[PDB]
Amino acid sequence: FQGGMEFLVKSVRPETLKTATLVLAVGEGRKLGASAKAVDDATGGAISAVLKRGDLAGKVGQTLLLQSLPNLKAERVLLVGAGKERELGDRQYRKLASAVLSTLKGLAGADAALALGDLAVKGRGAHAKARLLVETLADGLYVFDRYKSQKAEPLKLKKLTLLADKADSAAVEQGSKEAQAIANGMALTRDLGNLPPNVCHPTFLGEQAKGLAKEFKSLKVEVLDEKKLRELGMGSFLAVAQGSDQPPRLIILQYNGAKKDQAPHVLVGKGITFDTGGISLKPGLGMDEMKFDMCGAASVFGTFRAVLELQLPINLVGLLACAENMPSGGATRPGDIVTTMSGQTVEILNTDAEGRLVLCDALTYAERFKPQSVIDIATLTGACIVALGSNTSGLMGNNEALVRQLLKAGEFADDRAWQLPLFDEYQEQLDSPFADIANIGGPKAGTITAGCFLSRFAKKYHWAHLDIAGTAWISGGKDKGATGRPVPLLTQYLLERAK
Amino acid sequence: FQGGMEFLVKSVRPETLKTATLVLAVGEGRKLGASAKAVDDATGGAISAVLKRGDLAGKVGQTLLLQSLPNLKAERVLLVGAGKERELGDRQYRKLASAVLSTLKGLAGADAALALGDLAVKGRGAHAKARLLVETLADGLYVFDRYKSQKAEPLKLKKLTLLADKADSAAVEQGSKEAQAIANGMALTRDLGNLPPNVCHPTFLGEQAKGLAKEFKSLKVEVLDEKKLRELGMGSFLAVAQGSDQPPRLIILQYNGAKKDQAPHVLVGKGITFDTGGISLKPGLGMDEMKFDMCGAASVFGTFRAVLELQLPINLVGLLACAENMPSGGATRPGDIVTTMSGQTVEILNTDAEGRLVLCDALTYAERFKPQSVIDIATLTGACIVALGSNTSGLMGNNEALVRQLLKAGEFADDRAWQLPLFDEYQEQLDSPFADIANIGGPKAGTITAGCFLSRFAKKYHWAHLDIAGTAWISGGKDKGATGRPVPLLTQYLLERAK
Amino acid sequence: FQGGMEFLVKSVRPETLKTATLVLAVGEGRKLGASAKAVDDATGGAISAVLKRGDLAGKVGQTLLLQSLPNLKAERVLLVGAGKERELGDRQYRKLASAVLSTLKGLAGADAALALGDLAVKGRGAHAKARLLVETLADGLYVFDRYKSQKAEPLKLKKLTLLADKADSAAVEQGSKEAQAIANGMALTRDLGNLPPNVCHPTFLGEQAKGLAKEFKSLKVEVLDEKKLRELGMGSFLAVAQGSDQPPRLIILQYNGAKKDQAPHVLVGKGITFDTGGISLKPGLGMDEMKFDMCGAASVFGTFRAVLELQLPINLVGLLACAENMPSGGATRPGDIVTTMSGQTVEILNTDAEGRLVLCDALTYAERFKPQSVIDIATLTGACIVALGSNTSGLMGNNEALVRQLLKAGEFADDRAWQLPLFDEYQEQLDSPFADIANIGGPKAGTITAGCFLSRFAKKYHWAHLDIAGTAWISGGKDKGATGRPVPLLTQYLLERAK
Ligand SMILES: CC(C)C[C@H](NC(=O)[C@@H](O)[C@H](N)Cc1ccccc1)C(=O)O
Ligand SMILES: CC(C)C[C@H](NC(=O)[C@@H](O)[C@H](N)Cc1ccccc1)C(=O)O
Ligand SMILES: CC(C)C[C@H](NC(=O)[C@@H](O)[C@H](N)Cc1ccccc1)C(=O)O
Ligand SMILES: [Mn+2]
Ligand SMILES: [Mn+2]
Ligand SMILES: [Mn+2]
Ligand SMILES: [Mn+2]
Ligand SMILES: [Mn+2]
Ligand SMILES: [Mn+2]
Repeated sequence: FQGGMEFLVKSVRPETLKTATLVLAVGEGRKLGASAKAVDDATGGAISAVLKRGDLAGKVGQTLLLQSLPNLKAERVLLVGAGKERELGDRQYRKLASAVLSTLKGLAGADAALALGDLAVKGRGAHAKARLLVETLADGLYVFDRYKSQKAEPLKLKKLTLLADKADSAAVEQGSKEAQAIANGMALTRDLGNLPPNVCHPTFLGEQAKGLAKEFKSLKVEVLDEKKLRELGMGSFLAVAQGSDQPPRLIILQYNGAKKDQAPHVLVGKGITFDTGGISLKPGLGMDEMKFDMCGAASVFGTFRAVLELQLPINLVGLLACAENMPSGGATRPGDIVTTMSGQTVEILNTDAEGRLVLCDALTYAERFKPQSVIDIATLTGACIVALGSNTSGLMGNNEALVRQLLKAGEFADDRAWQLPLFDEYQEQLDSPFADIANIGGPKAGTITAGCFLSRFAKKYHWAHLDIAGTAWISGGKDKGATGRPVPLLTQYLLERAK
Repeated sequence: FQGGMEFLVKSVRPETLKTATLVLAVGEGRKLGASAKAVDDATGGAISAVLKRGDLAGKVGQTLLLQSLPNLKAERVLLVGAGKERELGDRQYRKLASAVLSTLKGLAGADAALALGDLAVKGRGAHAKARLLVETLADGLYVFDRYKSQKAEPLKLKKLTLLADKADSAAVEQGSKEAQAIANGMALTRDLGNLPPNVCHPTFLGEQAKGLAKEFKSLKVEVLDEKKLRELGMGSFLAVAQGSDQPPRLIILQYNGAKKDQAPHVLVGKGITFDTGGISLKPGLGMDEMKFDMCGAASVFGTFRAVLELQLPINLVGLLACAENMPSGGATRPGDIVTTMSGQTVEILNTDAEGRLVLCDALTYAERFKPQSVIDIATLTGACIVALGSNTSGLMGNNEALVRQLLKAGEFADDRAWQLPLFDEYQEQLDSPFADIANIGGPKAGTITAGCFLSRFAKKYHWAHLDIAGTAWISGGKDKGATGRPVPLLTQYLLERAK
Repeated sequence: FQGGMEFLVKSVRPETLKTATLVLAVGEGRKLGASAKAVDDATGGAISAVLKRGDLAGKVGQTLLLQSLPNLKAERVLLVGAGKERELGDRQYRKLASAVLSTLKGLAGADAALALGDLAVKGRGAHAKARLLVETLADGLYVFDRYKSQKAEPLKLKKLTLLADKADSAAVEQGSKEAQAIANGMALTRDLGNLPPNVCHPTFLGEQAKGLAKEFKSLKVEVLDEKKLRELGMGSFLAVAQGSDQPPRLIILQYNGAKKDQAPHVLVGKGITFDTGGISLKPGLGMDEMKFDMCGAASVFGTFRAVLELQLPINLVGLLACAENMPSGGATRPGDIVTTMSGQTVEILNTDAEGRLVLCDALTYAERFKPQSVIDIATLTGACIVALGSNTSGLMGNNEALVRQLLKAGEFADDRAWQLPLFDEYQEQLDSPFADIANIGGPKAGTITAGCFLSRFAKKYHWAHLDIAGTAWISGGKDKGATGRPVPLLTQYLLERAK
């Protein structure tokens, strides 16, 4: 998705700014903040006169669109309700921004100017509000129509101006710049997740990574095929892949924005391009949504895309463990025992617990980078949706400082996670009479035991695990599709590590 | 269960103490701590001579039983392995204690003396180790054989002596005293949970509370019947009860150990004496375990029993909301709408979400006590077992300080909980087109939305919610039955509030 | 729901009419019909000037709201898109009307004037368009908030004026009058369906019928209790009811608008106020929607309400067979054999096929009225949703002319049905080795065999059967609730019979 929206920050007077649409906030009770009052005064009270008619109650997201008003250079004035509180929460601020965007998308105006600086958002200053506002606007422009014969009508809206006080403009510009890069990374993530699995297979993802290296000269890419995986001894990764006609790929992304002495941060992504379950076959209902089972790997693409645009001074490694999980006459069977890269043997009791089998070999591979943090991202357990639903990612890890850094990043990004414990008592659920580890722990604590399985391959470094099974996509309705989460959390984490 | 084990703390020399069995720890490699070395020296090296034969590797919990040794007044010497580490974890310490207890139960000795003061446990001093050791021993003596025609053979073991240094003896005695009271409360809790539902119905629990008031003059009890519930307007509590022939009971326990000016702590317990699911009937498999669905209420009994024995200087209120959930020609139907005590209307979409319907009316009732904390305890969601398994209780609440106090208490007691978030975004899952609240939130985030439902009745005070669906009992095997959790967490919380 | 919207038909010029909001249609390409052109000319081209800006593409249902325009007496002008075709279909016309209504509901205007006479709708003249438009508007005003503590904000909109040419005004007024009565009947139907089953039980429906007789002196009501049903020998009706604490009711409505020599039309409605399935218990998931299992009976209420308002010259009888289907220690069992009123014995193989057991006794009862048509209406089979979905009712009968009359009525009302065959070959699926009829026919042709069962009680008159299991309510989402169908079909059928 080409994006291309221009976001500008300006400190000019709203009431003399030439624009197709000037956007103003209105509180409940027809109450007017400083910017809206100044525009109203410029029109001679035309805005307060309309509001007195009572059509706009001022609840968050309600709108009233006015045409040409006296003495303004704005062709239209859009009023958006901001509720009755002095301070909006994050959800309300996003809802207001989305309501503005939805109106602007349907207009023929080529630009709009947002005079929303008077809004207050709990716990967020100028930079933090700009981060949320611009990310919501930019990501709200995302369109996936690759396989529609009838394409979307192109938007007339090509430019958005954020009006800010001179004292705040530098922070608003910084927030906008960071949010745009995050949303650009989100768009790549969403594209890859949304692509169907007959197109987006492991080989395709390897070519996508080579494409990203053509676009960004600071990125180096290596794509390893099944011969190299066998050379490296990644027996559990290969066990997942062997049932499919599609070969697996381990994609290595490397970006060196800091000095050679700075240890890298490693992102490990689950790239299961389609998960049938294998011989442990899934039910048919909703199985199409397993095209999103590579969204962990896609979020590594997207985080790299944001970091490469921002040119952050950090050293970053991405490992995308990509395979397709299929039934066949040569597929892995329940009860197979394999030897992982690490040398630990694994009894594969259920071939639908396959993401942890490609991830564990990638976690062993990650040791060579002498990393200062390793984060894996995976659409890993249905149990995580039972535990935390569709709006909060599960988070687990072996280092409290890293876990806290990721939680803090998710809070700032409003792309939240929540820690679940890896108490040693859970580990015995993975005991196998036949191997070093079983790949399932039974019906109890499923998100945790999956994290426990992964932890056995991450003991040599500081590691965390994001289970995005609930947050990586929307299952149904008009908005079915990949979300791009957790690119905002991950990019925020890296922004903080880059300071 | 009458208990009756005598726990004594003494500071005498182990090698001259008259006892049926002297218990000593042995490390891996036949290594001997200070107490064991002193006993060995007293026997002229008889213990190190035996250990040299190699039968006891010294792994945690392994045992070797010796008879009469030279120059000792101990009739027997029990060696128990303590592993290879300088410091045991909590799990290892419990395992060692249980191994000792299992051996002693099978001997004809009338007492045993534990010379285990040399063991180190990570993060635990004398008092904290005594708390864990004595609770494990005392609770390990629990027996439920009420309906067995062949009763357990009575134990010969009637006395346990803990040997401690003079400088540690006061802390060991304090820990022992507190642990015994906790285990006594646990025994009452376990008895009530284990009793079958044709015996332990709401009326029976009301009589149990009157029995507890006869035993403890500091306790006052009121038992409210269905006429009083209707007078109070508890429409959702009554909706759960109406399908059953057994009438409901709201049991009120009050203990005033502090001055009248000290606001009380309120414990609210789910007392569903059997949960068939109602019209939303449960499957038959394992449904017998729903006799444990009153374990939340039973843990309020048990916590009171511990507090009453210890005479803690706190003001404590217990509210046990007791009903039986049955199908019948007059039972509540899916789609019924009722008015709670609070005035909020609830659409009962699923009659198997019944615990929250008796709890919410009890939470409204709790307002009259002007409490400084309100904790409800409930075997509330199967989703909590998916999220946190059988060993960690789910914890939710509306006050961060209270939540942290409960987590800290569970850590100290080794009866741990884990917080799940009540983010406002989850609340919309309870939206009903027909009432103020629906009683279910769907397949996503089931433990959280149950907590969200309860939170709507707890806004007037500091409140937390413990979902013990996984921790309140053991489902199968030789040890099937109620655990008594979370009496240790709750009593520890109150001990800390009483300082 | 009190309704109360005033619908007026006027033939005045739109451009001089005083109104809070004047509504005009705009075609794709900014094309203007006669009324819209006349208003535009009155403003000096202000409307075409705005449209030239391009914000309103003119797709069906899109809107653009203007404030005060030059030389108009309308405070606001609402433009609504009408698409690119010369003629709208029924669905498009409804969508346009709903879009207008949704906008008007959010404005503070006390009235609105619709200048939509220039719209063409395929196959519909002035009267038929008014029927669809006014029914959509009036039914779109329905609100059910009985058990919400926070009530809906009252609408400012209290009056809608339909502008029509003088030559069309009589037909528009007639269509409006009929549509308002249909929507008023729909509102009663929807209220009863939406009421929860602990409130809306058979006794309650009997009192509702007495209430309707207080409002309409032309209506006579008799309510028969279980003693009378037993006297009449309705063994299958009583078999359904016996498991519940709620007694059954047979409600008889009689309206004599024609001469005594005119044979009556009889409407028979399934009034199962809640369907648990009985001993053949339903699964828990979605079972709350069985509060809509009395929507057949509710549609008889609603059709009577429309006929009574219109004072149609017909003789009409309503039979509401009302019971609650519950499990209990006295409930009917699978394998029970009962004797129906007709004397035919029925083997009740499945207690969840209960609607046909109350209907068949009511169909025998209907014989006494010497009817010229008998129509039963029932939320009868899940198979009907498999066959015809949620938008088309299933229709079956023993008389081709009656079936065709009902199909024609559903087409005119845009509340369509579709015939399924009652070929004699299907009848053998109801053979029982033990009784005259089994109450189920197995997994094949479930909607048809239910109709076949009913047909065995309707041989003495011209009879049809509407299976509204899919059309009587909306299952989920924001708009969950009763629809009021098939009141429009039934009232249209009676309007045609009254000519
Ligand atoms: C076999 C089980 C122990 C593990 C299993 N996990 C998987 O199948 C993963 O590979 C799935 N990719 C997890 C998943 C399933 C449905 C929706 C979102 C995410 C699961 O059922 O969660
Ligand atoms: C209907 C659902 C929203 C809620 C439902 N909860 C219940 O049935 C509770 O009343 C049960 N007492 C919860 C439970 C079930 C099995 C094992 C332990 C605990 C559940 O399935 O968890
Ligand atoms: C037992 C079967 C032969 C008949 C059975 N019918 C019923 O249960 C009716 O009483 C139901 N009221 C039919 C129904 C079910 C679900 C949604 C809408 C309507 C059915 O399953 O359709
Ligand atoms: Mn899988
Ligand atoms: Mn998977
Ligand atoms: Mn239940
Ligand atoms: Mn329960
Ligand atoms: Mn049924
Ligand atoms: Mn039914």
